[PDB]
Amino acid sequence: MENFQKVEKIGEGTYGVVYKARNKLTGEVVALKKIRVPSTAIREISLLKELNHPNIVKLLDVIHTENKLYLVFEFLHQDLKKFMDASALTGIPLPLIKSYLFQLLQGLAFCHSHRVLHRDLKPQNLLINTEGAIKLADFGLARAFGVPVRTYTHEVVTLWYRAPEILLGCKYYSTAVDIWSLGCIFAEMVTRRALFPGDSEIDQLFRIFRTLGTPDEVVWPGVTSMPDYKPSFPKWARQDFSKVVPPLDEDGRSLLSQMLHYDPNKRISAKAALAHPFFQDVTKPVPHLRL
Ligand SMILES: CC(C)c1nc2c(OCC3CCCCC3)nc(N)nc2[nH]1
Repeated sequence: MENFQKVEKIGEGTYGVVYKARNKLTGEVVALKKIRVPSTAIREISLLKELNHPNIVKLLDVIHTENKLYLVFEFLHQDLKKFMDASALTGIPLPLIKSYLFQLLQGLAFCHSHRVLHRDLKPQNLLINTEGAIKLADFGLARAFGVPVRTYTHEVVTLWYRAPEILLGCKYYSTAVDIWSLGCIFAEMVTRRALFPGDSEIDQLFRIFRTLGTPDEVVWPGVTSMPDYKPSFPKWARQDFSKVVPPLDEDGRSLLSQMLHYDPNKRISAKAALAHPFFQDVTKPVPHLRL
C-alpha cells in the first residue's frame, strides 16, 4: 500500500472504503478498494484480473498484505446514478440510453460467455467517461465475498435490481439475474424513476408482482416449488408495458419485456439482446459531463 497515495474517499462500497489514489511508481490514478485471508477468495479474484473487456472496469492489481486485501481498479470519473440525477430535468436522450444499454449488454455477453456473473448491478456500479463509454464495475466480487444485508457501515444494500428467482430463494441462479437488473436500470433511465424501489424483500417481490403479475405455473414452470414461494401471495394482474415505461417505443418495450421474463430460462441472453431490432439504429453519442 505504501506505493499509493490516497487522493480522496470516493465512498463506501459493500465491502470497504473506496479511495481515488495515485500510484507513486507508474503515476497512474486509480480506484483503490479495501476489502473487509481466504485462499478461495484469492483464487477467485486472480481469475478476474484475466477477464478483460472495454466495457468492464479493469482490475489492475490484487494486493494481499497483512491479512488484508486491496483491489486496484481502473478509475472512471462519474457513475450512472449521479449522471441520471444530473439529467433528471430533461432525461437522458434516447440515443444515449440505447448506446449505454448496448455497451452494457456487450459487457455482460463477454463475462457470461466465461461463466462469470455480476449479481449486484445498480446505477452506482455502472461507470461512465467523457468519450461516451460505460463500464460495469466490481464484476465477480459477489461470488468472492457474498452479498450482505448491510455494508461494513451498516448502510442497507439495495434490493431494487434483484431478480425474482433470488428473492424467491433460488440458490443456483444464473447469468439471467444480470439481465433482469439491467432491464430494471434501462426502465429507470427511460422514466427517470426506479422501476421497483422495494424497501424489504417482500415489498420488492410485491412491487414486481403488482407490475408484472403474480407469477404462476403458466408463465414460470417450477415457480410454486421455489423455497420462499407461498401459496398465500396475493394474485395481481399484469400491467401493460405502455403504462410502465412511456414514452419508450415498441422496439424498446419489446426488448425490456424479454429482459424482464419471470422464467430465467425464457429471459433473453445478453447475446440475443444485442441482436434485438431496438439496436438497429444504435450510435455512440458523447454525454455532457461536468466533472
Ligand atoms: C469518481 C467516482 C465516480 C468513482 N467511483 C468508482 C468506483 O467504485 C466506487 C463505487 C462502487 C460501487 C459501490 C459504491 C462505490 N470504481 C472505479 N473503478 N472508479 C470509480 N470512480
